[PDB]
Amino acid sequence: PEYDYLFKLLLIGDSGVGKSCLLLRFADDTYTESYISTIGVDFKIRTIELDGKTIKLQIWDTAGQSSYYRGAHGIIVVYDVTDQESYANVKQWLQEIDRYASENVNKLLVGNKSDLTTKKVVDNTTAKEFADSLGIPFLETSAKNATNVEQAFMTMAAEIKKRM
Amino acid sequence: LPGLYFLQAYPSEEIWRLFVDGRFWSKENGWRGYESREPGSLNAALESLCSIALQVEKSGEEFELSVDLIKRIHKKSGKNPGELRTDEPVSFCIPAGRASIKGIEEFLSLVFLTEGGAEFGPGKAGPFGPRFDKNYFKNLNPEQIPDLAKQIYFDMSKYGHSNTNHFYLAVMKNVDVYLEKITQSYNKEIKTAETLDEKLKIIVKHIRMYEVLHPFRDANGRTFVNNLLNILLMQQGLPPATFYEPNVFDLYSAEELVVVVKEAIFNTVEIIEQSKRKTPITLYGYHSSLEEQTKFRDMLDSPSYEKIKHMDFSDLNPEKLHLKTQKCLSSLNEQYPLHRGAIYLSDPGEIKLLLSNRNESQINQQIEQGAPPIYVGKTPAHLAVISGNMAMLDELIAKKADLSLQDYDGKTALHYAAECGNMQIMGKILKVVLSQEDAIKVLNIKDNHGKTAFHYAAEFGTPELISALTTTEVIQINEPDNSGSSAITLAYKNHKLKIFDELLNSGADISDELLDAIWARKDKETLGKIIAKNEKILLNKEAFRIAISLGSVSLVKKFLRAGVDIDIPLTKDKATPLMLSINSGNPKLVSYLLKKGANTRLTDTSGNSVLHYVFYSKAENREALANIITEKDKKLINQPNANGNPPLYNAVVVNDLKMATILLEMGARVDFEDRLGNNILHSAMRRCDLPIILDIVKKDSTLLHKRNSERRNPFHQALHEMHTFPSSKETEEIHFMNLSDLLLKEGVDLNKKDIKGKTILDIALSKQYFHLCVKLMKAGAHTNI
Ligand SMILES: Nc1nc2c(ncn2[C@@H]2O[C@H](COP(=O)(O)OP(=O)(O)O)[C@@H](O)[C@H]2O)c(=O)[nH]1
Ligand SMILES: [Mg+2]
Repeated sequence: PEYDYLFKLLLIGDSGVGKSCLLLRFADDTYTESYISTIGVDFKIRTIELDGKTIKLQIWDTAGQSSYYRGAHGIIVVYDVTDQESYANVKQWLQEIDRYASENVNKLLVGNKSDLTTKKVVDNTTAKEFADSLGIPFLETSAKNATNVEQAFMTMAAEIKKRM
Repeated sequence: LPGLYFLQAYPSEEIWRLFVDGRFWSKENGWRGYESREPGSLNAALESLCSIALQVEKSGEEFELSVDLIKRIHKKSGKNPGELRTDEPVSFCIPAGRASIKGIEEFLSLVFLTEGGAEFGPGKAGPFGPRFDKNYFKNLNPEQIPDLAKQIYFDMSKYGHSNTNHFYLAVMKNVDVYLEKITQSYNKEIKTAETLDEKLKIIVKHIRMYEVLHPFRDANGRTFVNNLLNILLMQQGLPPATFYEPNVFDLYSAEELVVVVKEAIFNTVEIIEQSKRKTPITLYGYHSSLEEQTKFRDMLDSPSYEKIKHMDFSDLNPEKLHLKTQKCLSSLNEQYPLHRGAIYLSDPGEIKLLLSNRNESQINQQIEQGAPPIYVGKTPAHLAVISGNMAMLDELIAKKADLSLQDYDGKTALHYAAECGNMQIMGKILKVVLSQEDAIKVLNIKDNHGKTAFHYAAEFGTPELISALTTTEVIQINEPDNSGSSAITLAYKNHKLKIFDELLNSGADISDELLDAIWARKDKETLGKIIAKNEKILLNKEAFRIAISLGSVSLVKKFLRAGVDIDIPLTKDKATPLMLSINSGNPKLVSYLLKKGANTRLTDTSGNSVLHYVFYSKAENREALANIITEKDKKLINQPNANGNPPLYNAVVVNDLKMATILLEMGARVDFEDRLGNNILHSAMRRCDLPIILDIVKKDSTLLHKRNSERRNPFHQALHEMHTFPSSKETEEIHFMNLSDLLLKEGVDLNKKDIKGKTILDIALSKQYFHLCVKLMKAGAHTNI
């Protein structure tokens, strides 16, 4: 195989923010309005060439229900911009990586559903202010528009490459 | 040193049973399931027990329990493995059915759990570790413990007997200390050991605490129970332990575990004794078909065992061993011999004798908690039905044994008769059930999973069985379980086709939940059978969706034959059929809907045209779809009123230049701008990452700075926050080919932030200076204020 890094990534956040929609838009480069559940595949893979170096990304999606979920090199904490409660629970998600994962692990805050501008509750700068207080990179994304989806995973790939 | 004659004597054909749990054999076709799970894992686990067997015999030296061996056995099991745990959280779920009131009292009584601060109590699962509603270890009064034991068993049980409300995280400090003060404490009491049985009590009491500590990252069970316990058993001339449920060493009392082991001991002896008889073997309702038996021997491998088969044990006399085993296996008979009868007995003469003059309170006795986990809650009927002991079932039916009764799980005799899928024992049950007055009731009993007798028969069994269940005229075919899965729905998910066809042919009302399962597998044909056999499910919106999304032109044709509007909104976001036809599937479908006169000029909840939906499809099929749809309409300029940017924007942010170009080539206008004031360039600033387009777009129109972030370049640097060092030469290089263009168009160079930041302060903060900072300053760009 001999592929440069083979990173393990993990999308976690309140059920509905679009962890699945994000992954399929990154992996299969598609978007469907419903959730297929990909017959509980439980993960997705994509190989990306960053800094003239071919990197494989093993990306795991959080479901509703042998402890493989600690293995991740990076965790993308997702929230819904159109759901205040989904951003409020981000704090508890950030302290559930402080417990059951290495503090060396690379974090990234993603505000999904950026395209629903008409129904936006969570403020850009408020989230950035919060994300920059903890020294975490922050990006807003739309799995629908596909806006910043590549950039979201590219920054996370680069953020760990640096430290790793 | 250790006897281990039993292992050699153990029939080499069927020695798989030492490492596979008895609760699987019935449903998982013996070892198949364990092979399917992890192939050659039992071959390594058998190797791990037989490679340690050779290493504890050649050593000699009256070998005592060593920590360096307790590690070695985990190295045979397979961040590094075979190493002790240290500040690594490892938790797990344990049900009420693997617990006892006295076992809880022993679990809470262990101070080293309370001191170590091991999270225990109820709560739901999390992606990494558990999340607890209460913790029973923080501030625990050891005078509350006895009433608290029952109180938590009531909580564990009232949620479900085989379900889990209660998780347990192990102590994450002093692992190497606690393990050593037990390993020593075992060598301390094996000395004190006076009675032959008293030896068996300290072994389990020690291997319990070993299991409760949960040091090793993984494989705490296979190392401490399937291996270590056997070694300790084999050493005192007791056989290996062939368990049904060996995962009770968490919340089962020390004395209660002696029973579980003695049972597993008796189980092994039974395999040995039956193999000599040359009688067919059927324990925990598992028949061995010649196919499975013959397919094993050529796939057996595991040679470290093969050498302790071709080994001489003539020096030791076996009959000195037999008289020793019977001493501890004479205790099992007295307590619940009817239930144990249902598991092991065959001879009707012996069965009839046992049941001779049994009272109605004794014949319908549900074993209470504390007893081994298989028995707890079960009438002898239940066990008789489970293990397929028709001989025992006949004599219990002859005593008019109550079959309406249900175990702690909520399953009746009829439930297990369906689940285990024996039509012959199911037959004997029905005849008795129909005789009762409340038979219509008895039949329609739900377990704690909600699933009726019929639901289990659909998920597992044959159409002839289902026929013998429907002939009754229960007419509760349509009812769902607690999960909301109908009889036919469960049947579909588990690929029970001939059953599913019989339930479909029977015309069971279709459930929305099933159509979503058909979507996951993308099963076009089964929907084709459903729409054919039902032939009024074409009104169903969600059935038309799955037909449009992946389904053939043929499937969709049938829905327009039925005749429902071609522009009916049929998702949350009010998507059209035509819109959903683009997302994925055959472009022949798109062209058909357009032929049928499908309205091109509609907008979903978010205002996105049909041509927007092209860019929700994989980039391969994007080019064809865009051409097919623009042939009919040629209104691509149409855009989400919500934002106000057309597909050219969609094309930029997916980085699909091929579409971004073809669309501009199609004379796509560049007048547009989102509500927040951003132009196409604002998007094509960095995302496009190619100057060829940027040249051709700037040729058309003038860019305009908006939302206090000038043009694209000004906002470019505000969006590159990380500025990765390896690509920082590439990042200060793209802006070269960007700016030598901008300088032509005399960018005003205003403030480029709402906090007074500008192009020169940002680039200075960005540390991309080497290129820009000077080239801006030369170009006359004002320094930061
Ligand atoms: N408008 C809009 N809806 C989205 C977006 N991402 C996800 N959704 C919606 O979220 C729902 C479920 O998404 P899913 O990925 O399953 O969420 P998860 O529970 O986090 O996996 C879908 O029905 C989508 O309509 C987005 O970028 N824009
Ligand atoms: Mg999901």
